[PDB]
Amino acid sequence: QREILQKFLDEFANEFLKLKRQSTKYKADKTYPTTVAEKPKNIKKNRYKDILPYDYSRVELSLITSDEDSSYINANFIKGVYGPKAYIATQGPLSTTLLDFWRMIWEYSVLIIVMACMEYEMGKKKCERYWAEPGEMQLEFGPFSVSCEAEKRKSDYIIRTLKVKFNSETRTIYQFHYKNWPDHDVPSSIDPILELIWDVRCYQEDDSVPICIHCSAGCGRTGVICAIDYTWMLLKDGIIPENFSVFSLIREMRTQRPSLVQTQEQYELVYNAVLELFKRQM
Ligand SMILES: O=C(CCCN1C[C@@H](c2coc3cc(O)c(C(=O)O)cc23)NN1)Nc1cccc2ccccc12
Repeated sequence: QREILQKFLDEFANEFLKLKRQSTKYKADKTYPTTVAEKPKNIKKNRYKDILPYDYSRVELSLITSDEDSSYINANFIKGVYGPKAYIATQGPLSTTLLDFWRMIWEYSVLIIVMACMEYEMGKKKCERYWAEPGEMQLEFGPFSVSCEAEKRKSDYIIRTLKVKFNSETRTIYQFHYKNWPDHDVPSSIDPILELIWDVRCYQEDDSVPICIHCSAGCGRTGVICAIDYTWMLLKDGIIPENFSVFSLIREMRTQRPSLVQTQEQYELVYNAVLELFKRQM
């Protein structure tokens, strides 16, 4: 009646293939419409054509800074342990969505940005810079002034303290840019990911505002950090559901954004990562 001996420690392609399914039946049934993302006037706001935000969950921008700003951005709200608007899963912005990117951050009061990519990965472009680098002059993205004061550089990730001056108003955002990525079957490379989630949660915990989290397409590594962050936030309150499961968690998280964890490797890391968390703590 109170697992304070969290016995969860106890093939993987099979649980996952079940997630592959579901999201197949979801479409054949026209369950989660992505119509707003298919509008002819947004075709250039999506980094991939087959990765569209669900309407029902899409983040809608109201903050208008021009006679052209629409209410659109590839972004979805992921609920936390207590409710919705806990997480904001998004794609790396494009040259044409930076301003959209910053409006969102601003309109929702986001204080923490976790980017799980590298400008370039494997000789390829994955993200358009939206952040400011120290030493540089300010970088204007429409009416938003992005600056950088300092940045802690750890072994696997960087902490960028950014100063965003919209009008004459100034907010301080914290960018956690995660370069290297620790794959699955390397039970030791996971540690740093927890390093991050703990570090992140050291800046923002019991705060109304969401944590903007994005990788490139906003669904691969982005889901992992959320799923993991979510199980550990549960673990942090022992509120872990009795029948809790890494599968169950990804399932519904996969209800907010299409393919929130797109590879088995990612599915397994999410798993060995929850395991370590429980093994630990105690
Ligand atoms: O094999 C795959 C996935 C292949 C690739 N993906 C990844 C992607 C891809 C390749 O390298 C990447 C590097 C990145 O940094 C990101 C990214 O950040 O957004 C995405 C990719 N393009 N396709 N998976 C499957 C997923 C779900 C269901 C299936 C059912 C049958 C067979 C395969 C399935």
